This record gives sequence, structure tokens and C-alpha cells, in this order.
Amino acid sequence: MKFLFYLSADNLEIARKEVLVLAERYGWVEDYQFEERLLLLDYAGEKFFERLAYTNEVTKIYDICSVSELEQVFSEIPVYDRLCCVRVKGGKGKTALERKLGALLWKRGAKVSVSNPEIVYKVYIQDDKCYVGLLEFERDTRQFFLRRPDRRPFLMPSAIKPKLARALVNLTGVLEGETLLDPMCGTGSFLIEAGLMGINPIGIDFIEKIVRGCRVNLEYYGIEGSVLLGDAKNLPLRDESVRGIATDYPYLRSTKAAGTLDELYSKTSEEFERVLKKGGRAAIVTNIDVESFFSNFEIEMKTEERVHGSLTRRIYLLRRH
Amino acid sequence: MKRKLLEILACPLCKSELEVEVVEENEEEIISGKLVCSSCRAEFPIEDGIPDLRPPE
Ligand SMILES: Nc1ncnc2c1ncn2[C@@H]1O[C@H](C[C@@H](N)CC[C@H](N)C(=O)O)[C@@H](O)[C@H]1O
Ligand SMILES: [Zn+2]
Repeated sequence: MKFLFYLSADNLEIARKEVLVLAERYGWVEDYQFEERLLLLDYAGEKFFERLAYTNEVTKIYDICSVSELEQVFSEIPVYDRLCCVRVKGGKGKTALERKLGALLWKRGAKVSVSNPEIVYKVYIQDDKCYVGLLEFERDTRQFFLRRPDRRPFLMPSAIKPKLARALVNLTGVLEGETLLDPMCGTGSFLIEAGLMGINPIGIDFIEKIVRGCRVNLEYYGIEGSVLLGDAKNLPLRDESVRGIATDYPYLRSTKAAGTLDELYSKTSEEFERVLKKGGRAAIVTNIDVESFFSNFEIEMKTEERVHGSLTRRIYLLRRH
Repeated sequence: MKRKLLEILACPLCKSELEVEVVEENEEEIISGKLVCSSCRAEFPIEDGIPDLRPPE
């Protein structure tokens, strides 16, 4: 089956990898292709769309055509008795095209309603290529905003936002009832996103006041998880006990402090590899290049995000091999 | 501290199995007690349902 994933422009690398990681965990991918903000997946298996953070829309594709073949596909595409509408993304004269296509549907007995449709016909127009299908899923953007880190009862500055935190938990490929570990959990950004998706969250932090505040944040969101006082350098956990690791490392504040995080990177690299299950993943956020510390891992993804102009984030997806 | 947590929890030092010495408990979690290793014999306190499993550095 063909699905179009209309991706968020934030980071296309994360957006694409997020879909592909969940698709390989939930089902079976025959093939895929990328074209700017469009990701086409030939897919079978269980739907995972409600979990996606960097995908705005998911459409089940009926046909791919040129602008001139568009009226003919709208003469063939199945019609239903429930209220429908046509939504066009790309090009100019979008509203006029939606009205024109809606009239083609009506000709075959469709009930077109713009106010309360149950079915949405989707047309994506990119470089004289039209992707036609039915809306399967649309992400509620309001949900991440309502979970903004400044809205939690225990607040700390520089928290990872819900959208990036959810994308990173998804990149580990962790499923419902499996364990996701955040060994430098802070206010619990990663723990919250994991818990909301049905994953069992485990948080570790070496400051007592922080583990207490984090536990209050979990209570606040109604999440069942464990928050322990410990050091990420010496994990109080058995070998091969966790499916995924998602974490934000301490950032270097000054170039004068170069090498001070070397021990933390070396110890956690060995500890993450020990504690992860076979083929397990760690999605990590740093502000320095750490390739040399994680040579023991397969680096599946490396992306960058400049945040202040003083801060450039490095985002890695590491796989145990 | 949830009891089901002992299934994946290990000593932060030697990574051996831990034993819980319950002082105060609840229907769903351990409130007060100690965590003792079966190899190192290293002790770790549990206060207000929080185990302090930080190394003794
Ligand atoms: N070795 C460690 N073990 C456990 N928690 C740690 C460790 N180092 C730092 N933390 C905690 O990690 C949290 C902050 C980090 N996630 C990094 C946030 C942010 N990138 C920064 O540079 O501050 C704090 O709550 C720290 O107490
Ligand atoms: Zn021990």
C-alpha cells in the first residue's frame, strides 16, 4: 500500500528517519522515496501515525498523475455516502481547483461538504506531479504547544521541546510496554513523551531535587514511570535490560572547558552499549562532535540544529552492533 | 520505588543482583528501606520512594 507522509520543514533528516524507523518496527517496507517535504512509502502492517512528531499529514495514495490527468483520476477514484471534501496543497488557484474537483465527485454521487466532512480527498502538487489520495491522519499541532516545558509544575531552562523529544523516542523504535531509558532526565521531557505513547519510561538524574521535581512532572501528566537517583556513567541496571535510550547531554558553555565531558562520553558510551538490548538504539543530543566516543556503535543518523548562534546541537541515532 | 523495577535494576558498581530490605511499604511501591548488592555487598538507601544508586565517589 502507498502512503504519502507530508513532513515538517524543521529537520527533514529527522522527519524521514522517524517514519522509516517506526515503519520497520510496525510493519514491512517494500520501498520508499523522498521529494522535499514528501515521503512516499510502499508499506504493509500496523499503523503508527498517531506517534509521529515531524509528520504533519499522512495520506493513503490512490494515484500519481500530471495536472492534465487530474480530472480523469477524479472520474475513477472511489466515491462514498459519507460527507467529503477536496483539499489541494501546492501550486496556485488551490480553492478554485478544490471546487472543480469536488464538482467531478458530485457527478458520480458524492456528498461534498466543506464544514463537516468525514472523508478528505488530498491532492499534493509538486513539479507537475499530483499525488491523489485520502487523508489518513493529520497531526494536532496544539497538543505539543499545550505540553510546552514552561507549563510543567517543575521548570528548568533549556528543556528539549515535546516535538523533538517525541521524535527522538520514536527514532529508538521502542514500542508500547518496552523500556525507554533517559539517564540524564532533568525535568522529564523524554520520559513524558515515552509515557504518553505507552512506553515504560525510566529516568536517571544525579541531583536529588531534580529527580523529585521530575517525579512531580510525571504525576502531573499521569504517567507511570520510574525516576532514580544515579549517575549516567555507572548505570544501576542489568545488561541488555532496555530497548531504547533517548537523552540530552550537558552542553559545553565555554571552549575553555574543552575535554571536561570526555569521561562522561566515554563512560556512557560503554554503559549504553552494555545496558541496550541487541540491535538497540540511543538517540542522543550533544553540542560537540562525539563520533570518537561512539565508534563501538553504528551511527545511523547525524544531523545538526543551530539554536542560538552560540549553540549548535548535534543529534545522533546510534545502533548497538 | 516500584517492586517490578528490581527485575532490571543492578548494582551501579559490579552490576550484580540487588536485594531490598523494606522498612516502609505501600500497595504499589517501596517507600523506605535499603538496597544491598549480592557481590560488592554495597548499600544504597531508599527515602520517600527514591533509591540513591549514585556511586560512593
Ligand atoms: N552524570 C550524570 N548522571 C545523571 N544525571 C546527570 C549527569 N550529568 C548531568 N545530569 C543531569 O542532566 C540534566 C541536564 C542534562 N539533560 C542536559 C541539559 C542541557 N543540554 C544542558 O547543557 O544543561 C540535569 O538535571 C543534571 O542533573
Ligand atoms: Zn555490588
